[PDB]
Amino acid sequence: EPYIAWGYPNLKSVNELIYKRGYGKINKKRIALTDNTLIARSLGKYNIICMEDLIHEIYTVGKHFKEANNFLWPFKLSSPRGGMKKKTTHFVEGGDAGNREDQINRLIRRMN
Amino acid sequence: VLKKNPLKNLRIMLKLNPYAKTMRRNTILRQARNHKLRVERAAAALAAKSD
Amino acid sequence: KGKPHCSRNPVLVRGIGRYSRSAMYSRKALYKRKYAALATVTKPVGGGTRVVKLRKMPRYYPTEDVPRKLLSHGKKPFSQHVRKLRASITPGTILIILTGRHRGKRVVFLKQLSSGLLLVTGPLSLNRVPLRRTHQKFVIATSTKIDISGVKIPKHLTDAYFKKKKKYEITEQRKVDQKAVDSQILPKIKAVPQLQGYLRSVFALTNGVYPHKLVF
Amino acid sequence: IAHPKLGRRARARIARGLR
Amino acid sequence: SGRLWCKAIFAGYKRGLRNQREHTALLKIEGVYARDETEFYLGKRCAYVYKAKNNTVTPGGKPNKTRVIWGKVTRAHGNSGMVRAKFRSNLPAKAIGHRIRVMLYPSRI
RNA sequence: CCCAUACCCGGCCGUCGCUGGCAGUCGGCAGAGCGAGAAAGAGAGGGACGCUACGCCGCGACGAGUAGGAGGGC
RNA sequence: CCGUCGGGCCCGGGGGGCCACGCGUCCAGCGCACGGGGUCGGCGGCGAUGUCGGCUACCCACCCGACCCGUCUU
RNA sequence: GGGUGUUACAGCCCCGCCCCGGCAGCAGCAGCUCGCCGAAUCCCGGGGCCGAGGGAGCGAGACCCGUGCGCCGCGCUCUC
Repeated sequence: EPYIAWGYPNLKSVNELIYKRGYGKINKKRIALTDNTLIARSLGKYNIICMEDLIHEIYTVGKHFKEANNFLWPFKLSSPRGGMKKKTTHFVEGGDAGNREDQINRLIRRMN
Repeated sequence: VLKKNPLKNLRIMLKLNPYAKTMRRNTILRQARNHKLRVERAAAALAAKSD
Repeated sequence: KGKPHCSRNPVLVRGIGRYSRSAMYSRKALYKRKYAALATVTKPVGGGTRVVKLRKMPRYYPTEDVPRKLLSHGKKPFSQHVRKLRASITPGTILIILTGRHRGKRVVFLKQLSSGLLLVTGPLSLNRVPLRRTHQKFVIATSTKIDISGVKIPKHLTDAYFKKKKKYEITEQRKVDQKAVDSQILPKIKAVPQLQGYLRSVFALTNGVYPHKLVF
Repeated sequence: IAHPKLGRRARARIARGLR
Repeated sequence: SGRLWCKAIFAGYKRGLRNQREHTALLKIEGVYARDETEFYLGKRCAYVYKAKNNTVTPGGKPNKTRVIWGKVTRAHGNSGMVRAKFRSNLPAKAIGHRIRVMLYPSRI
């Protein structure tokens, strides 16, 4: 809890993250998703053959989320444009760590 | 391959999500439709403030 | 055979057509049209005849050569570029030159040239500037205008007509085109009070004058 | 139709659609 | 036959408190004292004009003793009037507090 | 609103990994492909560069350092 | 019985948009380009005895940084 | 200024009936009285830095040797 700042993402929040910062872990190599034949080559055994499928699996958590979510490389977000409130304390007491339930969508728009 | 942004770069998105063409072919005819209907109601209000 | 009809759907947004590819099929009447699928040259000579070959092999090879490069797409040569313009700079505006030897002068805009350079021409009898090209970047567009919508600008003047040649002498070709266009603008600028007196002035910045603070 | 090993006979109906 | 540039004082480099980055120059232009007034000056070509001992060839003129360092205004700095500039050569420190010109010709008007 | 050698983006160096790729320069004894989402067959009744293979090439990720250890030094 | 811009390729029956276009039988070439990383098939000046270029290497000036190395030692 | 009290020659607040009275409009260009957002989102402009890489093939193909704007991807015209 002191180290993370998590919440519940929005539908738009998933789209921006997969399109702008989506990188697939193809053969233990971080590879950008500039073509659908990079997903369907590896995630084809789960009917995921496009990006809209991959978003549909992530956003609406399905029974193939684990293979889908482990396929995406961890997102290398940028520094938060606009500045945090306080990195140390919890979000409830003015800070930024902890479960900022729906406000995590605002945090993405700036960091992404 | 130089990764281009599908949000900024239109045809990169259509290489990944071909339905985005008609997604953006709509939501523009619609916005040019509601902007039309807005103007007519704003015009018809000036005919009620005179009579 | 058939005359090429212009494209049916207008461009709604750059890249996106106004009609879908289904309505397009019902628009070109495509439903009712299912189409079902050197070098040797013989020249006689005075014997026999010898057969020449076009483009004989090179006679020299460099010790090494550069490899051919990859192929890009979006790059166009300068002559094929799209030429923009500030919306404020309409035919009739009064400009202010900022870089050339005629800087500070309140010069008069006429038309756009095919290279994007402005055909600006302050009256030579007022500003001492001839028919002159000028890049639209180095120009302040003043909010004053004259109706030059009836002025007859020549057609033979172009980006080749003002191109430098290679001791500069005024050709008589310049002088006849000069007084021809000044004979149409000079009545149309003396129809406004003090306007010819305005152009004779030179633009400058005095103390307390800030360009961002003022507006044109 | 989008299957290689068992959609061959299927998409031959489209091939006559251009014809 | 008049001035065709705005007066601007070269305040200092883009510094922290114990580090200065000499590839960026803080400019103080006269009259502008807010960020919302700097929108006019973004992109304008600036120039630090000095003069030295030896002669230098001049574009369209005789060899004088004056030399310039061309630059440009990159982005608005601070919250009041200041602005960052970037020159083709990092400005010499003996120009601190001296007048550098910002012209008008890359104008967006 | 200010800025760290932190984070994002781009360049370059190097290391590490893919125990990655390349002998296919197969030419009038010729016919120019193996980027292809899907266990397997383009199967028979006159033409640049290259490949000191201990060479060359492509991708990713990574880079503090005393004592100490090893590797390479055209 | 009521409610739902409900769900059923919006069940079935009486002006705007559809990646909808063969009959029959049974239960293909030309072009444009947000497209696998910059090009111009765009230009302008000054140049034979005082000018041009020389990151670096000589001197000086300035802003910022910056305590003297080896060693034992928490 | 003070006293009185209930609209009086001002107003305020509450209840019911007035079709939730009716009418605009609507998280308002009265550009700021107070929200959260975009598959319920698209357009357009400006400034700054960068351009790394360099033989991607197309077509006549065995009935012929060309051409180097070529893959993917979007849709343009013609063969009505």
